[PDB]
Amino acid sequence: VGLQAALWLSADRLGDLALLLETLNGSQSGASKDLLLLLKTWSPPAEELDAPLTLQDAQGLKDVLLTAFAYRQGLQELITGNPDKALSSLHEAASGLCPRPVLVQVYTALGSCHRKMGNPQRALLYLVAALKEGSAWGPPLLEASRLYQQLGDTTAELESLELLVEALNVPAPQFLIEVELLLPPPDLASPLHCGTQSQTKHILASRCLQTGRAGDAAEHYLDLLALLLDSSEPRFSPPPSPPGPCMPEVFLEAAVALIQAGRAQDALTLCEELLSRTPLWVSATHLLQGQA
Amino acid sequence: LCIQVLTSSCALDLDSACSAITYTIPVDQLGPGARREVTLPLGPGENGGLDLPVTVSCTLFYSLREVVEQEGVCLPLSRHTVDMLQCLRFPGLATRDPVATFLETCRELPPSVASIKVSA
Amino acid sequence: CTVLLQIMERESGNCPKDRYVVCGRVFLSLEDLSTGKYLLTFPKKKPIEHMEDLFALLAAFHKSCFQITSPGYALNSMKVWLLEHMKCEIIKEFPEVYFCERPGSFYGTLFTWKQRTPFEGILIIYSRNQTVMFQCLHNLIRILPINCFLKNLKSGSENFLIDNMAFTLEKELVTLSSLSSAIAKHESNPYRKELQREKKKMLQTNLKVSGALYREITLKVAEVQLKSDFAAQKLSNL
Amino acid sequence: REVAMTDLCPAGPIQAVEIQVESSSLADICRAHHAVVGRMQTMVTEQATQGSSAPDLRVQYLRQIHANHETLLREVQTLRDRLCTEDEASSCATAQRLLQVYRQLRHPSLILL
Amino acid sequence: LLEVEGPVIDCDSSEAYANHSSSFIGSALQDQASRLGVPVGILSAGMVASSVGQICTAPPVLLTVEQRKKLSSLLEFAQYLLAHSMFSRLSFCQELWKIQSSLLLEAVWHLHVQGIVSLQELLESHPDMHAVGSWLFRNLCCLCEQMEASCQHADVARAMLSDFVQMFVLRGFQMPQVTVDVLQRMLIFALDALAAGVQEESSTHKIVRCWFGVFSGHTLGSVISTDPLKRFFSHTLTQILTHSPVLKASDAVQMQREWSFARTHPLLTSLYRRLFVMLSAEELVGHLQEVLETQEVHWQRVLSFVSALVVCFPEAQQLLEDWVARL
Repeated sequence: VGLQAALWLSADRLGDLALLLETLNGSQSGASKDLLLLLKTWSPPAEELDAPLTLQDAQGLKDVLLTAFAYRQGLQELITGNPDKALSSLHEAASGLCPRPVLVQVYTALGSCHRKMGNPQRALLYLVAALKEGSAWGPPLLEASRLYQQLGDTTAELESLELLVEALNVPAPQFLIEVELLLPPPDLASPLHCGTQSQTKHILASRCLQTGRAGDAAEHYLDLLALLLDSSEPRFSPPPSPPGPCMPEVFLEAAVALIQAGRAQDALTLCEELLSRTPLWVSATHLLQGQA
Repeated sequence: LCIQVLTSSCALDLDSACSAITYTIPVDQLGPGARREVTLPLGPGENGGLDLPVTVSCTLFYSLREVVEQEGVCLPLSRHTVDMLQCLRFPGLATRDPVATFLETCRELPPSVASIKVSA
Repeated sequence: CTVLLQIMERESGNCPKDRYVVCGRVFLSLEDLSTGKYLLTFPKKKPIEHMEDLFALLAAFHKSCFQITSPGYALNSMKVWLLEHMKCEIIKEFPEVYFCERPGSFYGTLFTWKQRTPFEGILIIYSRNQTVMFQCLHNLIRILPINCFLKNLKSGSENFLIDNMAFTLEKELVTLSSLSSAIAKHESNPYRKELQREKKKMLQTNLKVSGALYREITLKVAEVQLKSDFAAQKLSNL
Repeated sequence: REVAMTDLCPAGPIQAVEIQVESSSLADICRAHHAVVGRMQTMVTEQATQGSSAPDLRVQYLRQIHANHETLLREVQTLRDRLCTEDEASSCATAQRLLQVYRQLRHPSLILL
Repeated sequence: LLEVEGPVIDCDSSEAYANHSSSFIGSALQDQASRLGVPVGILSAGMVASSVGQICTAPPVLLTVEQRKKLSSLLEFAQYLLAHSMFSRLSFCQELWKIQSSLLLEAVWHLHVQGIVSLQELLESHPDMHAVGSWLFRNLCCLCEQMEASCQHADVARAMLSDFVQMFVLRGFQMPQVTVDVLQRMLIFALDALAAGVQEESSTHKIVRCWFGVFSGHTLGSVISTDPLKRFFSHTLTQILTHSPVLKASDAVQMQREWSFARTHPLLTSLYRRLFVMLSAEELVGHLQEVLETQEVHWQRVLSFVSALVVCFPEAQQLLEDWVARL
């Protein structure tokens, strides 16, 4: 039953899961359509007497299901926009088995819940806890960026994104059903999604350009665009992406920031290079070339 | 006689299992010139570990009742501190805590120097 | 017997104030014990409602203190190990104290559990013998996570001893600085040509220092050397 | 070991003595130092009576000592702040740090004049 | 306390003037921090800083009646907090510079001498160094305005001013750019006070007077080793020379009569005398030859300087004529 529910919880068949557990426990537990009461109420039977060996036992599976299901429930309630129902289940993840990556993600998630509720000073505690206990400290810095944006402290927001950029550079299993199997790959909208260095560097430079530090923003733009164009030797940097603005718009933003910096010859060279490589963006190319 | 051997001092986070051991012996017909002798252990019964300095303090208690508010008096005889220098043994001139080992099993350099200088 | 409470202060090195108090007088007899009334005899006297019974068990029994660290999981198995596997009753007047009611070899055993940084925590076992302590730790380490590092503490927790060591060094280095500061205070303690020579004679550098002041400070410092040597032996075993 | 230390005193040192204690165990060094300093503390109190006037020391010496001390002091103080705010840890490598700041001082601890 | 607790002072933690015991308030801090999920050192430091703001507001640099009593009681509480490991120093310095206007220089000197922070830990824990520079300059100026209201207040003011100058000259010669800039700012203020304008011995002349008074290295040179104090005086000489080279008119001949020794201000005279006290003659003459060879000059200072020099030092007329002949 532990294994079955692991498959169904990895594949999102919670309607079948809760029905299985209603059948398993007494059907007097019939209107308890909640899972996280049925998973707890579910009581494996024995101290596992002198029987054939096993890599894992029902309690070491139940302690996994509860924390995985509680995390999942919490992230769904957050993204669906009920960050008061989160806190319960996202504390029920940490009040249990929790490998310490699951703990870091629970703390970022709770930073997120409190930010949404309008409690920045509580949210900062949880993000600080996550930085401390974790070795994957991208998402905390991201959530802090979003939080200083919510406030206004924009130089601080930008410093957090700088640190995140530095943090995306730095980098075992068990023959046993862990918790890091029953977690999904994170959605785009969740607080635990962090992109790739290219996307994040564009986010930095965009959010710096809007703020008006065009010299710094242009420096970041060139240090981005090099990572797409100059790169042939090392591992390939991921695309900023199809949902995000395409190549030509990036050249355009680069040239605009470069003009604001006062590097008109470099802007001209970029525009000429774009035209050599190849609409609206061509008319605009001529426009920026004029202002140069 | 009331002897009391007080182990290491400076009250800790965790109250120890023995903050002090105390012995009492009756003195009877001591008289003048006479002499009594008592030997006491100070030394490692658990773990092979002796912590120093250890201070051994004797006193005398007189009881008013025994010859026939709470009633007696104590008097303060001497107080000796045992330190390392009295505990060294020069043999040519003439073990590995069990609970620690238990836990290891279930779960499975330069010479340090001190000096002083003193006015001749 | 007569019960004699002696008190000796440690701060004052004159051995000045060694008080004493005769706190009472204890009678026993076999006629008393034969009616119970002072004995502790297990299970029928499970429900502890005279706290002296609890303090007697905490005094007689073998005490061992373990520190538990899970460096790569969290630590919430402990209250469960204590309440379900050992079937412990918390004491109401002292809720830091759990009493085992598992009817075999562990019965009577008393635990306390003080958690700190939910990875770290500390367990104290009061057992009647030392095989019961070994049994308890067999059962525990069979329940816990895989990388969990038990460690028997002889002389307090490393968190306490690091503070007790760092205090004793930032007292000592303050004193050894006061040396030089009080010293420096003691070290301090044609017309134009004349004024220049006069001000030279004023600023003739004090190359020398009062030995007796230095001596006062070397005793002031020696007492702190002593405190730190104690504090360092307590931490260099560990 | 008899020793003569020219730059403690301005005229001539005294032909001082040095006790020394080697061993594997830092713990037993802590204990042996405790002992020997116990003794010297007592004898200097007992010989404040006769009043051997303990000659007058130089200043370059004292300031040399003073800077060596006031680096170690601030090191220890920032370590204590880190412990207070749980920034680094309180587990270990701090222990191994403080027991090197200790060792730094116990070598010629209390030259006595 | 608005977010976690529903809608911070010692009154809050101690719960409405119950008692005043150190251990009582310490346990209160621990409990409040248990509630808020903040570590105790940060609470305790922020509270102590808030109470310092309160004390130093409730009625200028110094403060001596009853403010000193309140502050010393608070500080003897801070030492207990430190000894029991419930006081983050850096947090405390940060929450002080948040206040930064309520504070007084006597307060920070008390912090230093009673061993809570040190002036070096404060000044090296402010983000914008320029703000600290201006803050010091204002407070030191109002101090040198003070220490003439009474000989009693002058003792404490001279103590703290000698303390500050000791720490500055110690660090900035053996960030320290802060220190060197503070000293250069003091020099330039004094030069513009004396050379460029009139004083009436009413205001700002007392300032330059007291600055030269602490500068006189009997209070300082006793403690401070005179390797770096020498470099301090040498750079001080060079910085007195170089700044504001106006009246570079090579026809500055008749102005020698007005740069005559008796007409040149007695405080200029005294500072030259004191820079001669703490240095030697022949090294001064050689150093002057090299400096006046190297870089541009303000002639007023150099001319009054030689005017005091030749009569000050014992028979160096021949050694002046020596480098004149070489030139």
